[PDB]
Parts: sequence; structure tokens; C-alpha cells
Amino acid sequence: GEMKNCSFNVTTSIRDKIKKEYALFYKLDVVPLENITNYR
Amino acid sequence: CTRPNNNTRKSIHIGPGRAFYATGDIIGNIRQAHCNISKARWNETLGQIVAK
Amino acid sequence: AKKWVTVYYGVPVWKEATTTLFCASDAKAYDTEVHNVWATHACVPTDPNPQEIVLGNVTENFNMWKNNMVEQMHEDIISLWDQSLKPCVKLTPLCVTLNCNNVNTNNTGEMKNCSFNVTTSIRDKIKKEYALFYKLDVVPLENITNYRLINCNTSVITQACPKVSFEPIPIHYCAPAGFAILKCNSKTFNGSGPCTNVSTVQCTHGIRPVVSTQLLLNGSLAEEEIVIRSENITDNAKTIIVQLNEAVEINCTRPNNNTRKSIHIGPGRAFYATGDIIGNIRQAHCNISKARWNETLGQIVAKLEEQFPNKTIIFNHSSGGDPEIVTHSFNCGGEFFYCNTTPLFNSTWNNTGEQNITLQCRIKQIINMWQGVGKAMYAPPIRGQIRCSSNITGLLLTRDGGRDQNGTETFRPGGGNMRDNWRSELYKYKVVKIEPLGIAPTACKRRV
Amino acid sequence: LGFLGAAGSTMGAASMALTVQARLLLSGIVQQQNNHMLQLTVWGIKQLQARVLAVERYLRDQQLLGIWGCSGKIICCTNVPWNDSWSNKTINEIWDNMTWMQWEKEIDNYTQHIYTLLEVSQIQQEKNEQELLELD
Amino acid sequence: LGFLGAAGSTMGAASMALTVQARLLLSGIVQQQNNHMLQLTVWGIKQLQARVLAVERYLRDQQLLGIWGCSGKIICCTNVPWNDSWSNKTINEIWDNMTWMQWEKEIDNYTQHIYTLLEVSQIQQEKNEQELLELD
Amino acid sequence: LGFLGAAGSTMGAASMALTVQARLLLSGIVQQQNNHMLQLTVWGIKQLQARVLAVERYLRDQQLLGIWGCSGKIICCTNVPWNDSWSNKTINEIWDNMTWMQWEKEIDNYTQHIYTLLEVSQIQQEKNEQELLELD
Ligand SMILES: *[C@@H]1O[C@H](CO)[C@@H](O[C@@H]2O[C@H](CO)[C@@H](O[C@@H]3O[C@H](CO[C@H]4O[C@H](CO[C@H]5O[C@H](CO)[C@@H](O)[C@H](O)[C@@H]5O)[C@@H](O)[C@H](O)[C@@H]4O)[C@@H](O)[C@H](O[C@H]4O[C@H](CO)[C@@H](O)[C@H](O)[C@@H]4O)[C@@H]3O)[C@H](O)[C@H]2NC(C)=O)[C@H](O)[C@H]1NC(C)=O
Ligand SMILES: *[C@@H]1O[C@H](CO)[C@@H](O[C@@H]2O[C@H](CO)[C@@H](O[C@@H]3O[C@H](CO)[C@@H](O)[C@H](O[C@H]4O[C@H](CO)[C@@H](O)[C@H](O)[C@@H]4O)[C@@H]3O)[C@H](O)[C@H]2NC(C)=O)[C@H](O)[C@H]1NC(C)=O
Ligand SMILES: *[C@@H]1O[C@H](CO)[C@@H](O[C@@H]2O[C@H](CO)[C@@H](O[C@@H]3O[C@H](CO)[C@@H](O)[C@H](O)[C@@H]3O)[C@H](O)[C@H]2NC(C)=O)[C@H](O)[C@H]1NC(C)=O
Ligand SMILES: *[C@@H]1O[C@H](CO)[C@@H](O[C@@H]2O[C@H](CO)[C@@H](O[C@@H]3O[C@H](CO)[C@@H](O)[C@H](O)[C@@H]3O)[C@H](O)[C@H]2NC(C)=O)[C@H](O)[C@H]1NC(C)=O
Ligand SMILES: *[C@@H]1O[C@H](CO)[C@@H](O[C@@H]2O[C@H](CO)[C@@H](O[C@@H]3O[C@H](CO)[C@@H](O)[C@H](O)[C@@H]3O)[C@H](O)[C@H]2NC(C)=O)[C@H](O)[C@H]1NC(C)=O
Ligand SMILES: *[C@@H]1O[C@H](CO)[C@@H](O[C@@H]2O[C@H](CO)[C@@H](O[C@@H]3O[C@H](CO)[C@@H](O)[C@H](O)[C@@H]3O)[C@H](O)[C@H]2NC(C)=O)[C@H](O)[C@H]1NC(C)=O
Ligand SMILES: *[C@@H]1O[C@H](CO)[C@@H](O[C@@H]2O[C@H](CO)[C@@H](O[C@@H]3O[C@H](CO)[C@@H](O)[C@H](O)[C@@H]3O)[C@H](O)[C@H]2NC(C)=O)[C@H](O)[C@H]1NC(C)=O
Ligand SMILES: *[C@@H]1O[C@H](CO)[C@@H](O[C@@H]2O[C@H](CO)[C@@H](O[C@@H]3O[C@H](CO)[C@@H](O)[C@H](O)[C@@H]3O)[C@H](O)[C@H]2NC(C)=O)[C@H](O)[C@H]1NC(C)=O
Ligand SMILES: *[C@@H]1O[C@H](CO)[C@@H](O[C@@H]2O[C@H](CO)[C@@H](O[C@@H]3O[C@H](CO)[C@@H](O)[C@H](O)[C@@H]3O)[C@H](O)[C@H]2NC(C)=O)[C@H](O)[C@H]1NC(C)=O
Ligand SMILES: *[C@@H]1O[C@H](CO)[C@@H](O[C@@H]2O[C@H](CO)[C@@H](O[C@@H]3O[C@H](CO)[C@@H](O)[C@H](O)[C@@H]3O)[C@H](O)[C@H]2NC(C)=O)[C@H](O)[C@H]1NC(C)=O
Ligand SMILES: *[C@@H]1O[C@H](CO)[C@@H](O[C@@H]2O[C@H](CO)[C@@H](O[C@@H]3O[C@H](CO)[C@@H](O)[C@H](O)[C@@H]3O)[C@H](O)[C@H]2NC(C)=O)[C@H](O)[C@H]1NC(C)=O
Ligand SMILES: *[C@@H]1O[C@H](CO)[C@@H](O[C@@H]2O[C@H](CO)[C@@H](O)[C@H](O)[C@H]2NC(C)=O)[C@H](O)[C@H]1NC(C)=O
Ligand SMILES: *[C@@H]1O[C@H](CO)[C@@H](O[C@@H]2O[C@H](CO)[C@@H](O)[C@H](O)[C@H]2NC(C)=O)[C@H](O)[C@H]1NC(C)=O
Ligand SMILES: *[C@@H]1O[C@H](CO)[C@@H](O[C@@H]2O[C@H](CO)[C@@H](O)[C@H](O)[C@H]2NC(C)=O)[C@H](O)[C@H]1NC(C)=O
Ligand SMILES: *[C@@H]1O[C@H](CO)[C@@H](O[C@@H]2O[C@H](CO)[C@@H](O)[C@H](O)[C@H]2NC(C)=O)[C@H](O)[C@H]1NC(C)=O
Ligand SMILES: *[C@@H]1O[C@H](CO)[C@@H](O)[C@H](O)[C@H]1NC(C)=O
Ligand SMILES: *[C@@H]1O[C@H](CO)[C@@H](O)[C@H](O)[C@H]1NC(C)=O
Ligand SMILES: *[C@@H]1O[C@H](CO)[C@@H](O)[C@H](O)[C@H]1NC(C)=O
Repeated sequence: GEMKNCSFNVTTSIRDKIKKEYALFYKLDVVPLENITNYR
Repeated sequence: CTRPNNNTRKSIHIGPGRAFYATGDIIGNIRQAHCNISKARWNETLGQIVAK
Repeated sequence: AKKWVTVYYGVPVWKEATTTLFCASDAKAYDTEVHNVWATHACVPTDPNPQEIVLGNVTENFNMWKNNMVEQMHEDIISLWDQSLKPCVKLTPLCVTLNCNNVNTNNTGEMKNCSFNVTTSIRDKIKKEYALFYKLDVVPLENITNYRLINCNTSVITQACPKVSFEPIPIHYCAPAGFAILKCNSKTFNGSGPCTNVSTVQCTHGIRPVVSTQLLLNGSLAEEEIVIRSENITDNAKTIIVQLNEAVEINCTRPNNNTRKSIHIGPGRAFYATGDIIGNIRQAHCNISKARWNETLGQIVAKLEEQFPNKTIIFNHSSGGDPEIVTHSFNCGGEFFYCNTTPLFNSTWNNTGEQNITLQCRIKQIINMWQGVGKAMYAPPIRGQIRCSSNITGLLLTRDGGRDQNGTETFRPGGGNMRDNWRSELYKYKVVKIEPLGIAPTACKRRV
Repeated sequence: LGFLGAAGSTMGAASMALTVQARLLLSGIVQQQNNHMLQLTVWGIKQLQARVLAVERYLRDQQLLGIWGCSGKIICCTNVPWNDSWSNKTINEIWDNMTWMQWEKEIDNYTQHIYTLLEVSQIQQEKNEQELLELD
Repeated sequence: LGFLGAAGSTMGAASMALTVQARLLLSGIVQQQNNHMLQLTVWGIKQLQARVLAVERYLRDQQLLGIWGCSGKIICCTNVPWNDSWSNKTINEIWDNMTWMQWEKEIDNYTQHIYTLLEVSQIQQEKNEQELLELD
Repeated sequence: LGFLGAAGSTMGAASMALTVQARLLLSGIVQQQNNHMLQLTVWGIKQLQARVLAVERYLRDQQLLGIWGCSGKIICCTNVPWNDSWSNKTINEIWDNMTWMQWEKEIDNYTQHIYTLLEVSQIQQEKNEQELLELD
């Protein structure tokens, strides 16, 4: 469909520790910049 | 106006306290929002629009 | 005999209603302490001559538990608590990873030698800092003890106000023009009802904003008997406040002598924490009398025999709860004391300098009082001396489940409300709307 | 005689002293001096919102006296007859017995119908008769 | 007769009912009850700023009636003669023909010069003559 | 004669023109139009807080004239005798010599005791006598 399986870096409850999270969102919410799709 | 996209609740905390809620997982078949409207009723409303 | 309508203005008749009130406070320290959290820099001043007018032949029914002035005091303090410390240092990036051990001696206290990462004056450069804090401020997660801070979960923490007194002063309430506060300077009260000698005041009593659970610190002390404030009594389930006849003095010290440690979080912002404790490891130490209290309890058990049925079994201690709820949590000199309510309810009785009596004293700095799910507050330590000069002005009790009939109805302190704390102050108050327009017929008329 | 210092006393003794009930009603022991460098605090907002409600209670009745020819004084009669159906008690009887306190709870009901009638016989009729009667 | 319920009707029928136009002018169907735990919202600011403009329009004219001896009633005449140069129409003619509506658009011009003259002949001369005439 | 344009001039010439001192006192050259998209700026707060203090100074004295039967005009006498102990100077003497300026500094002391006495002889006694005297 118009959804994309995105990965990203979000600072958890603790500021020092960083966790890579996967979450859904609808189309047009992100725009391209660059094997793997790399955008902002 | 409906949206047969059935989404769960995903909460990820950004730093202390603060909670961010985003789209979880869609349960079922992939489909468009689906607003819907009448064919003839609208035509009837347009009837006086073009006449005016 | 020819009745004609006559218009009268300034008619002394009131209608039961609630309006927006305001401050009334006298000049305190003036020079040294200029703005304390409650009074701030600009508080509405008080007049030295209050309207002491007593109204004979007036038996107005006062509402103790359903008073709307109580709710006004509840919203004013919390809104002020959120406002206070807003322009101060945000401790949002302070919460990080925490690795520690215990003390240099194997428990002979409740402090932990913690290490952590704090962004110095420069954002790019990071410095590992060591600082002190009291017990319960951190919670475990994982050779070396690896844990986290209690704030990150629940709320964004901010550093509290520097050189601002977190101690109450007499805050009187002034009702606006065209309104009056009915003063009830009556001897007895049966949990709301008709009074004897209703008075009319435009300025209330010197009510100090009480910040405590279990015991009450300032305020009205109605004499010759202990007054039982009854919101509700037949059904055990609801809270019961009790006004004391004579004050029971309570000392509160903290012989923990702490230095000043300042670590800057990013640009400008300064964070002040507990430095180093000089001397022997010791508990806070509140202290109380043995016999004086016993004497005050003497009439408490005697009054409950009259209110509740016969001499049925009635004793036990604070049930369940978190530290702040079941312990006598109160502000004293700056820091929050969490002393025990166990040596009190230790006495079981049916038929109706000083002594060393203390409770399990513990200090806590991470405090988002009244459960602040938005803005959390960090209590700053107080360098040196810790004094009390406070009082006992009442207490809060609870139920004994939902037992049918029986001979067992054990009562304990389970009052979990801040509104009921000012219900031993605003019990004698009820706001009314003045109606000066009056229509009365009499034999007289107008002409050309 | 004191602020509301005649409420307890009967209507006759209440009408005797009713100026103090209007004197300390506005700027008495509530006005005061009205004295970080800013006045946008919790006490500043509460005092000005209360000031609006203070004048509102005065002006509501002040406008009525102005449209009755009773503006010039505390006590002024009107050219409006009393419909016996409203109250059946003797003039002198409520003045030493019932008191203003209970009396307001008796009229409050027809009070709006009374205000409606007070406007026409004393102002909409009496002052409108003047237009022609002033010059003759 | 209703709020402004006489504006359509001629001056004669407009002067017949003008108390309702001042009655519902302040606390009628706009006053109301005036009832996160804070009242600093967009509706709180808008209501209090409007309250200031509400009294301002009343007090401006209220002060004028007070300095004309017309404060005690809705309709009260003055000891000021009408300069024919202002309006040349018959007294009875505008009252059943022109109506207050157009009439305000006729006086508005000399209205400030009229207010200036209304202050002296009726108050600065009449009430100042009393100082000597009161005791004789 | 101008706003306070009679303060310099003696009491006699000051009482001659005192309407302008009350005219430009409220909505004169201070009222104005009262005209990022928000009005919560430093000028918005300052204008509304000043508006509260503006009416407060007017209403304090406005209520007094209303409870003296002097509400209807600028200058109105009362049925209150002058206790010689307050001031010993001749009536005509202060009017062309002392001037209102120094005169206020002479009465200000007993001014509250004067206001207390002004309420009873002219209103609490005079208007309360009417209750029985109105119909005979
Ligand atoms: C009911 O309400 C009352 C409200 O009045 C509650 O009162 C409690 O009172 C005590 C006892 O006073 C408070 O503790 C202390 O108050 C001191 C008053 O100081 C004034 O004079 C100073 C002169 O300084 C010298 O003497 C003082 C004596 O204490 C020494 O401490 C000091 O080192 C000097 O030797 C001034 O400098 C001062 O500013 C005052 O004008 C305070 O001095 C003392 O404050 C210390 O810390 C302050 C923090 O800002 C600082 O500003 C001071 O300078 C000083 O170093 C301290 O506060 C209680 O705090 C107070 N509150 C409570 C809740 O107990 C009463 O308790 C309350 N509750 C009931 C009945 O239950
Ligand atoms: C303080 O609050 C209490 C609230 O309980 C209040 O008194 C209560 O009044 C009600 C009036 O209806 C009492 O109700 C009945 O009491 C009788 C006698 O014991 C019972 O037999 C009744 O049983 C009913 O409820 C049962 C449970 O659902 C049902 O199974 C049954 O079928 C019945 O419906 C019923 O409880 C109530 O008992 C009192 N509370 C008492 C006596 O404890 C009181 O007025 C307040 N007091 C003040 C002013 O301080
Ligand atoms: C994008 O879609 C992928 C779907 O491939 C989501 O991540 C994947 O989630 C599954 C199950 O949640 C993981 O598989 C299982 O893990 C368990 C426990 O760790 C293990 O015991 C099983 O044997 C099995 O491996 C799967 O590995 C995981 N993918 C990877 C590579 O980690 C992803 O979360 C979606 N997110 C979005 C919307 O971008
Ligand atoms: C926790 O307690 C420890 C106590 O062991 C505190 O850190 C230690 O501080 C001492 C003195 O301040 C350091 O010793 C000396 O350092 C100087 C100069 O650098 C050197 O010339 C001397 O020869 C000597 O080594 C000591 O090394 C230091 N510990 C370490 C391993 O760095 C610590 O600050 C306390 N903080 C909290 C409350 O967690
Ligand atoms: C504070 O104490 C007084 C004095 O006891 C309370 O007054 C009591 O009020 C209740 C109702 O609220 C009365 O109950 C009823 O009495 C009538 C009389 O005919 C009876 O028929 C009913 O069956 C019922 O018993 C009660 O009589 C009355 N006091 C007496 C004389 O017994 C007052 O309400 C108390 N305040 C509160 C609400 O706690
Ligand atoms: C207005 O005046 C009338 C007429 O006098 C009142 O109406 C009725 O007046 C009679 C007077 O004989 C009342 O009768 C009373 O009965 C009681 C109980 O039996 C008795 O104790 C008295 O001696 C007298 O005979 C009657 O109740 C009353 N009717 C009602 C229900 O109003 C009228 O009430 C007066 N004012 C009001 C409140 O409208
Ligand atoms: C208007 O005149 C009536 C005539 O008596 C005055 O009282 C009226 O009294 C009845 C019975 O007490 C009222 O019924 C009410 O029912 C509610 C139901 O929730 C109850 O809570 C009340 O205690 C009361 O029993 C009735 O509403 C009331 N009014 C009318 C118009 O019939 C009344 O005081 C006079 N004044 C006013 C302000 O209307
Ligand atoms: C004030 O009254 C005077 C004097 O009556 C008005 O001034 C002038 O009045 C004459 C009346 O004969 C007007 O003449 C008119 O001429 C028209 C058009 O030719 C004609 O249809 C009429 O029958 C009449 O003869 C004249 O226009 C008028 N002059 C002006 C320009 O004012 C005066 O207008 C009245 N009030 C005002 C508005 O100042
Ligand atoms: C004052 O008395 C005059 C006498 O008629 C009344 O009207 C005046 O009418 C003329 C012509 O209509 C006005 O000229 C204006 O020119 C502007 C240019 O932008 C135009 O937009 C207007 O439509 C109008 O044509 C003139 O200003 C006006 N006033 C004066 C003082 O001569 C006037 O209504 C009376 N009342 C007032 C409030 O002044
Ligand atoms: C109220 O009138 C009385 C009585 O006339 C004033 O009291 C006293 O009046 C005499 C008048 O002979 C004053 O004596 C004066 O002495 C000075 C200095 O020696 C002299 O230059 C004058 O010619 C005259 O003889 C006396 O001072 C005065 N006493 C005081 C202290 O008041 C009274 O002052 C008048 N009003 C006031 C302000 O109360
Ligand atoms: C009330 O009547 C008195 C009678 O003269 C008027 O003045 C009084 O004058 C004395 C002496 O000038 C005052 O003493 C003051 O002492 C302070 C000390 O700091 C000094 O700063 C002053 O310059 C003055 O010397 C006295 O207070 C004053 N008042 C009274 C009641 O005796 C006074 O103007 C009259 N009016 C008022 C507003 O009270
Ligand atoms: C979140 O941070 C991790 C840190 O490991 C990222 O993983 C690396 O991603 C970069 C390119 O974006 C690669 O060059 C590295 O080789 C990756 N390391 C591994 C483990 O293979 C991860 O991609 C980040 N996610 C986002 C998109 O923010
Ligand atoms: C602050 O940051 C330093 C960066 O060196 C931390 O030191 C490392 O700590 C981790 C585990 O937390 C170890 O795996 C590394 O081996 C450590 N390095 C060294 C020098 O031995 C330090 O622990 C951080 N402090 C906290 C608790 O935030
Ligand atoms: C309740 O009644 C008592 C008297 O029965 C009033 O008590 C007096 O109040 C005045 C107020 O100025 C004091 O000066 C007296 O000293 C009081 N007398 C004593 C010693 O009791 C009392 O004021 C009344 N209640 C209210 C509501 O004020
Ligand atoms: C905690 O105890 C120490 C031990 O005496 C006190 O330390 C003194 O502080 C003063 C302050 O200027 C110094 O002049 C003394 O030399 C210190 N003595 C020593 C040897 O440390 C300290 O004052 C106590 N607590 C506080 C916070 O005042
Ligand atoms: C800490 O916050 C997290 C975030 O959800 C929560 O799961 C956890 O239970 C909190 N603290 C406790 C109870 O240990
Ligand atoms: C506790 O306070 C009381 C009241 O001042 C005092 O008499 C007593 O001496 C204090 N405790 C000590 C240190 O003895
Ligand atoms: C006085 O008022 C009371 C109020 O109920 C009434 O019962 C009594 O009959 C009245 N007495 C008279 C007739 O004035």
C-alpha cells in the first residue's frame, strides 16, 4: 500500500541509552534525499 | 466518511516522562479510506448550480 | 389601607453563592526574605482593622464538607506550584545512566556513592560527575549496581526555586465588593448544620497553607473540647478530620550537615545538589512528647465512645500506601520529612528537655507532590541548621472496611486528600452574595 | 450600626440603618492599597476578575433606581399600587415581625413582574406625561 | 416592547417605549452565569475585555445625565433654548415622520456644541445661582 | 475653562467652573481608539489595569453623592450644620483668599467624621422621616 516499514533512532526513558525503533505512518509524511531507501 | 484501516496503540517514550503515540499495526486487508457519496442526489443539487 | 410599592436600597439580605476571592497578607521579613512561594513579590495586603460585626438573631446553616472556598485554595496552590520554578533550571537532560556501590563502611547509611554523565558548560564536552542524594530517589533495573532515576518514567523534572522560603505565613482570604464571608465563631460543630452566633467578616483568619499528610501543622484550635469534623461518619468508608483543643508542640531537626555542589547543565543553567555530610551518620530526628500526646489521645478515645457504638474493638496502623500517603510527609526548613505513624496507634485502650519519642525518619529530594504528571520538582538541600518551631493542629483518619455489625471496627490514619487539610480552617466560612435591592409595601406614594 | 448590623433586627430597625450596608459594600475593608518584577501573578488575576463581579452586583441595582426616580436617595417611594394577591399581611406586621430576611424569600418570586410594573407607572407613564404637562 | 423594538416606529412611538432599550442594554441575555483547571483561556480574556467596553459606553452617557439634572429619570427637559440654525423642522413633524434613526444623523454634527451649551444654562448657571438663592 | 483651569483661581472662581474638571476626568484625551496577531502585549495589560483604577476613583465619590441626594447635580447643599470647632474662618473669606487647594488640606482631617454626619441628617433622618410624612 502507501505505508513504509521505517526504522529510526529514538532516545528512550534514559537519555544516555538509545534504542532503534520501528513504527508506522501514512504517505507524504516523509521526503527522499538519497540497496536501501534513505530519506528524511 | 469511514477509514477501514484498523490500527493498534504503540507508545515510545522520548526522554523522561514524555510519551509518543503512533500507528501500531493494521489488522486485515489493505484498503483506501473510503468517504462515499450519492450519484443522483448530487446531480440534482448540481442541476440548479448550472442553471443559476 | 392603600398599599403602595416602596423601593429600598442597601437592604441587609444575602443569597448563598460562590465568587472569585483574593489574598490578604501582612508584611513579613520585608528586607531579608522578600518573596516566599505563596505570597510572592506582589500579594494583596491586609487591613489591621477587620469587620468584627456579630449578627444577633441569625442562625445560618453552614456547610463544612460542601464548602466551595476549600476547592479555591486547592487550585490556587497547585497553579502557583507549577508557576514557581518555571523560570528555573530544567533537569530534563540530567537524567542518565547510573552506576554505584554503597558506603565506605558496611551500614553502621541510606546514601549511595553514584557516578553519571552530565553535559558541562560546553555542549560538545562531557564530564563524569559524582554527587549525593537520599534513598528512594532512584530505582533498580540491573559486580556493580546498575540502575535508573524515578523521574524519567513519570515526569519532566525541574530544579526548585533558590533562596525562596517554602514555609507558610498567614494567608487571609478577602471576598470582593457586594459579597461577604460568614464567620462562624461558634463553640461546637456537629459536621455541618445551623449555628448560634453567625458573624460577618470581609477578611478571614490567618490561614497558613498546610503542606502535609497524617498531621496538621497550623491554624484554628477551637477550645475546651476536641471538635470532630464530620464529612461523613455513619459509613466508615469516608474521611474524618479532628480539630484539637490545645496545641501539641513538635520539634523537627536533621543533623545531616551538607555542603554546596554546583554542576552546570549546558549554558548558564546551574544545578545544586547534596555535597558531603560532615560527622556521624544519623536519621532526621523529629521528636515528640510521650505524656502530652497521651493526654490529647485521652479525650480522642473518650469522644469516639460517644460517636461510635459502646467499647467495640478499635485499633491498628496506616494500611498499605506509598511513602507520601501513609507517612507524616511535611516540609520543614526546606526538605521533606517522611516520619513513621506506628508508635502512635501502638496504644490500645477502651475505658477513656522532654521525653525521647521519635519515628522512622527518611529524606527524599525527587518530589512531584499531589502527583505532578507534567512538571516534577527537585527539592534542593539546606546547608547546615534544621529547626522546627511548628505545631500539631489536627489529624486525618479512615475506615475499617465494610464489616456488617460485629464487635471489631479498628480505626487507623488513611486520609489521602489535601482539601480536607484546609477543612479544619474553612469550617467556619461560607461566602454569600449581598442583595441590596428590596421591595416593601407601605402607606405612602409619589405625586406630581 | 455595622456592615449588615441590622439584618438580625426587624424590618423597622433594618430600614432605620441601611446606608452602612451600602457604604462598606464597595470600598471599605476590601479595597486596600492594591500594591522578579511583574504583577501577572495568581493574586493579580484574582483581584481584577473579582473587581468585575464587584461592580456588576452594584450596577444591576444602580440602573434600576435610575429608571425609577429613586436614584437620588436610599429610600424613595413609587406611584405603583400593591396587588393584594402578592402578599396578604399587614403593612405594620412584617416590619416588627417577619424581617427583611424572610420577606425577600416571599417577593423573590414575583420580583421580576414587580420590576416590570415599577418601570411603567412611575417612569414610562409618569415621566412620559411630563412631555405635554411641562409647558402649559 | 422588545430590545430596540421601537427603532422602526416613529419618534413619538419610540419615546413611548425607550426603557427596555436601556434595560436589556447591560445584564439581559449577554450577562449569563460567567462560569486542566484554569480560566486564562481565549474565552476568559475575550469576556473581560468586552466587559470594559460594556461599561465605557454606558458611563460616557451616564456622566452627562448626572451633569444635567436628568440623572433621576429617562426623559428630563432642560433650560436650554433651541437655536433655529441647527434644525428648521416643526416639533410635531419629526415625531411622526423623520424618526430618531434619521434624526441622530442630523444632530450628530452640532451634538458636541449642544452638549457644551447644555452644561452651562442648566447646571453651570442654574445650579450656581442656587448658592445665593438657597437661603433668603 | 480647561481641565483644572480653575485650580489656580480662588474658590469663588473655582466653583464658577468645575464641570470641565469632571468632563475631561473620564473620556477626554485619555480614552482614545483603544485599537503576530494578539492583544496580550505589555500595552494591553497596562491599559486595562489603569481602567480599573480609573472607575474606582470616580465611583468612590459617585456613591457618596448618591447617598446624599446630591447625585442629580454638581453642587447641592445639605441639612447638616457646621461645627465651628472644625473651621473658624468667615464664609466669604476663604472663597476669595484661601482657595480650594489649601482648603482641602484643612478639612481632610475631619473629612471622614464630616462624611459620617452628612449621611444621617440629610439621608438617615431626612429620607427616613418621609416613610411616615409621604402620605397624610
Ligand atoms: C505556622 O506558620 C509559621 C509562620 O511564621 C511557621 O514558622 C516557622 O518558624 C521557624 C522559626 O523562626 C522557621 O525557621 C527559621 O525562621 C528564622 C527567622 O529568621 C529571621 O531573622 C533572621 C536573623 O538571622 C539570625 O537568627 C536566625 C534564627 O533562626 C538564624 O537562623 C540565623 O542563622 C541568624 O542567627 C533573618 O536573617 C531571617 O531572614 C528572618 O528575618 C529564619 O532565620 C530561618 O531561616 C533560615 O533560612 C532561610 C531560608 O531563606 C534564610 O532566609 C534565613 O536567613 C535563615 O538562615 C528559619 O526559616 C520555620 O521555617 C517556619 N516554618 C515551619 C513550617 O516550621 C510555623 O512553623 C507554621 N507551622 C505550624 C504552627 O505548624
Ligand atoms: C454517612 O453516609 C452513609 C452512607 O451509608 C449515610 O447513611 C446511610 O443511609 C442509607 C439510607 O438508605 C442506609 O441504607 C440501608 O440501611 C439498612 C439498615 O442497615 C440496610 O438494611 C439496607 O440494605 C440495603 O443495601 C444492601 C447492600 O446493597 C442491599 O443488599 C439491600 O437489599 C438494601 O438495598 C441499607 O444499607 C445506610 O445503611 C446508611 N448507612 C449506614 C447506616 O451506615 C449517612 O446518612 C451519612 N451520615 C452522616 C450525615 O454523617
Ligand atoms: C517492519 O516489519 C518487520 C517484519 O519483518 C518487523 O520486525 C520483525 O519482527 C519479528 C516479530 O516481531 C521478529 O522475529 C522473531 O523474533 C523473536 C524474538 O526476538 C525470535 O525468537 C524469533 O525466532 C523471530 O526471529 C523479526 O526478527 C523482526 N525483524 C528483524 C530483522 O528484527 C518490524 O518491527 C516492522 N516495523 C516497521 C513498521 O518498520
Ligand atoms: C564517592 O566516593 C569517592 C571516594 O573514594 C569519591 O572520589 C575519590 O576522591 C578522591 C579525593 O577527592 C581521589 O583521590 C586523590 O586524587 C588526587 C588528585 O587527583 C591524587 O593526587 C591523590 O593521590 C588521590 O588519588 C580518588 O581517586 C577519587 N576516586 C576515584 C577512583 O577517582 C567520589 O567523588 C564520591 N562521589 C560520589 C558521592 O559518588
Ligand atoms: C448534628 O447533630 C444534630 C443533633 O443530633 C443532627 O440533627 C438530627 O438530624 C436528623 C436528620 O438529619 C434527625 O433525624 C430524624 O428525626 C425525625 C424527627 O421526627 C424522625 O422522625 C426521623 O426518623 C429521624 O430520626 C434527628 O432527629 C436530629 N437530632 C435528633 C433530635 O435526634 C444534625 O443533622 C447533625 N449534623 C449532621 C448532618 O451530622
Ligand atoms: C392570603 O389571604 C388569604 C385569605 O385570608 C389566605 O388564604 C387562606 O386563608 C384562610 C384563612 O381563614 C386559611 O385558612 C386557615 O386554615 C388553617 C388550617 O386549617 C387555620 O389554622 C387558620 O386559622 C385558617 O383558618 C387558608 O389556609 C388559606 N389558604 C391557602 C392555602 O393559602 C392566603 O393563604 C393568604 N396569603 C397567601 C400565602 O397567599
Ligand atoms: C415562587 O412561589 C412558590 C410558591 O410556593 C415558591 O415555592 C415553590 O415551592 C415548591 C414546593 O416546595 C417548589 O418545588 C420544588 O421541587 C424541587 C424538586 O427538585 C425541590 O428540590 C424543591 O425543594 C421544591 O420542593 C417550587 O419549585 C417552588 N416554586 C414555584 C415557582 O412553584 C417559590 O419560592 C417562589 N419563588 C421563586 C424564586 O420562584
Ligand atoms: C432651514 O429653513 C430654510 C429657510 O426656509 C432652508 O433654506 C432654504 O429654504 C428654501 C425654502 O423656500 C429652499 O428653497 C427650496 O428650493 C427647492 C428647489 O428649488 C424647492 O423645491 C423648494 O420648494 C424650496 O423653494 C432652499 O433650498 C433652502 N436652502 C438650502 C440650500 O438650505 C434650509 O435649508 C432649512 N434647513 C437646513 C437644512 O438648513
Ligand atoms: C456635519 O454637517 C455636514 C453638512 O452636510 C454633514 O455632511 C457633510 O457632507 C459632505 C458632503 O457629503 C462631506 O464630504 C465628504 O467627503 C468625503 C471625501 O472622502 C466623502 O467620503 C464623504 O462621503 C463626503 O462626501 C462632509 O465631510 C460632511 N461633514 C462636514 C463637517 O462638512 C455631516 O454629516 C454632519 N455631521 C458630522 C458628523 O460631521
Ligand atoms: C479658631 O478661633 C480661635 C479663637 O479666635 C483661634 O484660637 C486662638 O485665637 C487667638 C486669637 O486672638 C490666637 O491668638 C493670636 O496670637 C497670635 C500670636 O501671639 C497673634 O498674632 C494674633 O493676633 C492672636 O492674638 C491664638 O493663637 C489661637 N490659638 C490657637 C493655637 O489655635 C483658633 O486658632 C481658630 N482656628 C483653629 C486653627 O483652630
Ligand atoms: C489633622 O490635624 C492635624 C492638626 O495639625 C494636621 O497636622 C498634624 O501635624 C503634626 C505636626 O506637623 C503631625 O506630626 C507629624 O510627625 C511626623 C513624624 O514623622 C512628621 O513626618 C510630619 O511632618 C508631622 O510633623 C501630625 O501627624 C498631623 N496629624 C495629626 C492627626 O495630628 C493634619 O494635617 C490633619 N489632617 C490629617 C490628614 O490627619
Ligand atoms: C540507529 O543507530 C544505529 C547505530 O548502530 C544505526 O546502525 C548503523 O547504520 C549506519 C547507517 O545509517 C551504518 O553505516 C552502520 O554500519 C550501522 N550499524 C550496523 C549495526 O550495521 C541505525 O541505522 C540507526 N537508525 C536510524 C535510521 O536512525
Ligand atoms: C559516562 O560515560 C563514560 C564514557 O567512557 C562511561 O564509561 C564506560 O562505561 C561503560 C558502561 O556504562 C563501560 O562499558 C565502558 O567500558 C566504560 N569505559 C571505561 C573508561 O572503562 C561511564 O560509565 C558513564 N557514566 C554513567 C554512569 O553515565
Ligand atoms: C459568638 O458569641 C460570642 C459571645 O457569645 C462572641 O464572642 C466575642 O467576640 C468579640 C469580637 O470582637 C470579642 O471581642 C469578644 O472577646 C468575644 N467574647 C468572648 C471572650 O468569647 C463571638 O464573636 C461570636 N461569634 C462570631 C461568629 O464572631
Ligand atoms: C558542618 O560541620 C563542619 C565541621 O565544623 C563546620 O565546618 C566549619 O565551617 C566554618 C565556616 O566558615 C569554617 O570557618 C570552619 O573552619 C569549619 N570547621 C571545620 C574544621 O570544618 C560546618 O560549619 C558545619 N555545617 C555548616 C553547613 O555550616
Ligand atoms: C518506569 O517507567 C516505565 C515506562 O512505562 C514503566 O514501565 C515502569 O513500570 C516504571 N517504574 C516502575 C514501576 O518500576
Ligand atoms: C523540643 O522543644 C521544646 C519546646 O521548646 C523544648 O522545651 C525542648 O527543650 C526541645 N528539645 C530539646 C532539645 O530538649
Ligand atoms: C411573623 O412571621 C412568621 C413567619 O412564619 C409568621 O409565622 C407569623 O405568623 C408572623 N406574625 C405576624 C402575623 O406578623
